[PDB]
Amino acid sequence: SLIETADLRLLLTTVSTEVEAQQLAQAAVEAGLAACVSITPIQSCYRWQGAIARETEQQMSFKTTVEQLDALQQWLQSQHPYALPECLVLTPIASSVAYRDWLRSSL
Amino acid sequence: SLIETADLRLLLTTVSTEVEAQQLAQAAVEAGLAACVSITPIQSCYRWQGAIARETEQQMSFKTTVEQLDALQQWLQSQHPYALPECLVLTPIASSVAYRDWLRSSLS
Amino acid sequence: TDLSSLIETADLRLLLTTVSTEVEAQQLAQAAVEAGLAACVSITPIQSCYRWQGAIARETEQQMSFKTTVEQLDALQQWLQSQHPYALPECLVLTPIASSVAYRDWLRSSLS
Repeated sequence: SLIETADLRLLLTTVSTEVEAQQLAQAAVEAGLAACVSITPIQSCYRWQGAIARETEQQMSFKTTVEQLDALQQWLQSQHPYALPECLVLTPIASSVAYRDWLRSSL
Repeated sequence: SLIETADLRLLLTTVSTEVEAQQLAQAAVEAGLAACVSITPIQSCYRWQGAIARETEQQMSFKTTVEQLDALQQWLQSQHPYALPECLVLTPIASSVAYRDWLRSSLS
Repeated sequence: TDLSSLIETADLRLLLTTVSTEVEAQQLAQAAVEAGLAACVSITPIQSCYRWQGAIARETEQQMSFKTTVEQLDALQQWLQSQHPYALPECLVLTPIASSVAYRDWLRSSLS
């Protein structure tokens, strides 16, 4: 059954290469910063240093808790300190009982 | 025109194969439980069976109403190939008048 | 660091829509950034399933995500109505509840 959730978080960030995204995903799950991470290839168009840049990137979605969110975000940045990556956080408003428990238990 | 919305829902889950995702998408729409379903190939990383898994999967996003959400999650749980399905629901805070109307009308 | 710091945000918006082809998505993304209506637009290929004319349709499409502010959202949407290839576009808006300080600043500055 669905249950209201206010403690789960989805952190959305991007990295340039598939290799980095795979490495970051595995390491974040190993460190207990995220329970699950998805990687999706994307094209991004954005304003950069005055110009319009178009680039192939990897969109990452980290499934975590509010308790781990700050630490996860800091940690990701430490992995590419030269970068200014996307960093957006969503709050799911429901989940299943079982999926929320799994996610919490994972961390 | 943009309108504020409180009644629309996106339910996210994943399945293993494109075939599975297609069949599940079509059955949800035929059941009147979602107006539209998108499928996107992803790679997933999570801890399972004492190991770190990396699997190719299909991300699904079901577009529905709050009225249909419970019935959709129930039906998913019965039909879903995974022993623990992903289940995350987001609430859009705005849509267009036309698009909201289309979504709700599709689930009459 | 502003790169290392989350902050609570109520002013950012993600507008989600779809278009038929990669070419249309690339043109629309570029035009949107040039207009200053979005700071960043991402494009992802998807398949969509929905009922059309009474029957189930499956279509390949491009999912677009436009990163913008609440101040530009109304104009972005109005602009998309005029420029969008479909006569009834997908339009779903989400509100991120946090961001990094650096990303929020980059975003708001891009649309200033």
